[PDB]
Amino acid sequence: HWGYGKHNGPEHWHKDFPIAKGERQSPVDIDTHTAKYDPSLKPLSVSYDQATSLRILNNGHAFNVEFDDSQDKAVLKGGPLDGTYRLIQFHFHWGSLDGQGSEHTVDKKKYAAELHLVHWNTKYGDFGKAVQQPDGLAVLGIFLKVGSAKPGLQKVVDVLDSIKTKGKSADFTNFDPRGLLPESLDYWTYPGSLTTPPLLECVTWIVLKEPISVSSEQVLKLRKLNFNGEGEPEELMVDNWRPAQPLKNRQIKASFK
Ligand SMILES: [Zn+2]
Repeated sequence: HWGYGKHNGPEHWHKDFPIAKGERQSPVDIDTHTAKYDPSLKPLSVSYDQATSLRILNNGHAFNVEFDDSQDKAVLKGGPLDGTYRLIQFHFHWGSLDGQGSEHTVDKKKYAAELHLVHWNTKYGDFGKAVQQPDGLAVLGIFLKVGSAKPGLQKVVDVLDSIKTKGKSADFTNFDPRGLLPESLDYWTYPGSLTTPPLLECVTWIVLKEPISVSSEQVLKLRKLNFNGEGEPEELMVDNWRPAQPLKNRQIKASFK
């Protein structure tokens, strides 16, 4: 099956998922000089006050912090979006070294990691139906650089020992994702895809310009996770990122000058 190893990594995905070579694949490099300010974009509305986190799961490719999305409790609206998108989960992509890990790049710069807050359009009723639509998902992408610790991340990294291996989950209630946001909500936006198989072309990407800082100790804990299941040979969960894909016939818009 697909993964991030030498024999099943991103360069292989197209054989099972031909859309890997499609017209609106993600991630992409964000060329900051070519992105155009779009004054008709609205401010982003991130309403996470009533967020209900439930569980954290190691799925063998990352870990997902999952939310109750059966009501409008944590939603993303505004910006490039029409309508209301419900938060279903967040997860990260990260490197084996601080010089790599992010999926999007900025003028070819790779960050140490990248956070994806995944939301689905409520007009499609459930996530499974949403991913079959060109405007089905909105993913808020946030870069991580290594420096000072992020207090709001610590509760996440401290539970990781309990979900070290594929298929393990743990209760993860009362987590506030507002603690993972940078100060500014300035962003770039473009139409793209899921960055893991099935690579569906259903995402409006909103990538924040301001990275968050996390500590070296925090990133070290990410790198202790395992891709493998319990009782299997240890393969560290690192470099679970897809590299930049061709922009093709797309324009990246900026919310700011
Ligand atoms: Zn992701």
